[PDB]
Amino acid sequence: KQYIISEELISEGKWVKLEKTTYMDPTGKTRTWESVKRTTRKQTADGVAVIPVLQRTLHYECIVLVKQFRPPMGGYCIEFPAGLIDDGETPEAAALRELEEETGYKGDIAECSPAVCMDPGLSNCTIHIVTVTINGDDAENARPKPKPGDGEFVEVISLPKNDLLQRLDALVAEEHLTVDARVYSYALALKHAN
Amino acid sequence: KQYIISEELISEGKWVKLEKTTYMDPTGKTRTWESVKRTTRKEQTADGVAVIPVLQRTLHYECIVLVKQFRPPMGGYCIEFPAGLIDDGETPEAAALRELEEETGYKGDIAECSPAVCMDPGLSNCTIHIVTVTINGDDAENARPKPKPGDGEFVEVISLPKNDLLQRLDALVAEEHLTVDARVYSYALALKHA
Ligand SMILES: CNc1ncccn1
Ligand SMILES: [Cl-]
Ligand SMILES: [Mg+2]
Ligand SMILES: [Mg+2]
Ligand SMILES: [Mg+2]
Ligand SMILES: [Mg+2]
Repeated sequence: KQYIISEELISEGKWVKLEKTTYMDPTGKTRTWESVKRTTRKQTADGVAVIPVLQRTLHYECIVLVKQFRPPMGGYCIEFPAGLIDDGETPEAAALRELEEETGYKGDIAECSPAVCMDPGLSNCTIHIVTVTINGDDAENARPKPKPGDGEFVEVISLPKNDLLQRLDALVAEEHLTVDARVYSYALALKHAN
Repeated sequence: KQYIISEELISEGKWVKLEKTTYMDPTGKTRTWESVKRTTRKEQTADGVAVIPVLQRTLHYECIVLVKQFRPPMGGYCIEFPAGLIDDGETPEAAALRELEEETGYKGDIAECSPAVCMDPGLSNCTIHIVTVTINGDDAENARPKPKPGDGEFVEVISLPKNDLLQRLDALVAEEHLTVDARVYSYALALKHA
């Protein structure tokens, strides 16, 4: 019933462009929308986010998170490890790669979502969410070696899964970080379960 | 260590603007970024709210209430938590309850309210509060509820058992061409992973 009529470029950077979308509303009336897209999509999705489940025996199961300065935010954010999927990379491989570069952990794929939207009232950005377990007891994850890209500077934060939401709230109150919305959602559902 | 040096307006619509962001990296080097912001954000603590609406009824499994809308930036229909921007001088809780009733017809009761969390912090500064709300589906007010949506709003309500959220979302992805929001998918995965 609704669909896109045309997309007018307003402005195009190296990474991000702004368009004005014309669309047919369900009443038969033409309407416009200001839309953001990345200029880098190729790929099933722009990116991947990894839910990394750090499993070490006789320890609480942890969820591995990253903290970075996010220039659009103008401060530091706590997020699942993530990046853009390389041209002709699979989502699963972007996930393991990004997870390694950002945290140094070597993990195994548990499952992989379809492409899901990040902020669909604003942008077309999508990601695959990739659940990955990390055998914290293998020698390769003993002193995990984070190999960041150029211009990435990432702190690694492992929080117990069974207390994640309370832990995140503690971090925000005590540290002025912003928690990612997907991370916060995950944490909520851990509490809302059962 | 890192911080914003300056912010240069590249392009401004009625709703979104693109900015060139200059910042100090942790080595001491000046770098730039292409940042998106909304033009609508006054003194609200976040741009918007997303509502996690738990529909509770005697001798029913709990249901998560979701909305399906056409999203111009995506060129298609998306399944998402009920959500809208926070009006000037409105609290996140009021906005959450208002949007939920507007988009679904349900009158909920506040349960909890997150801090401001970031939507896509590598791309935008956009933030929401995620507001958890319980819906007493035994109250007569919530029996045959009508969405009273705004101008340009055309929303379908979809209620899914919390206990089978992830598969029910998958079954919808398999049946039509549509995208699940990443916050919704994160929540559904954590329900599974608990
Ligand atoms: C974020 N873009 C937007 N918002 C409202 C109406 C039109 N475009
Ligand atoms: Cl798992
Ligand atoms: Mg990254
Ligand atoms: Mg990286
Ligand atoms: Mg809305
Ligand atoms: Mg609305």
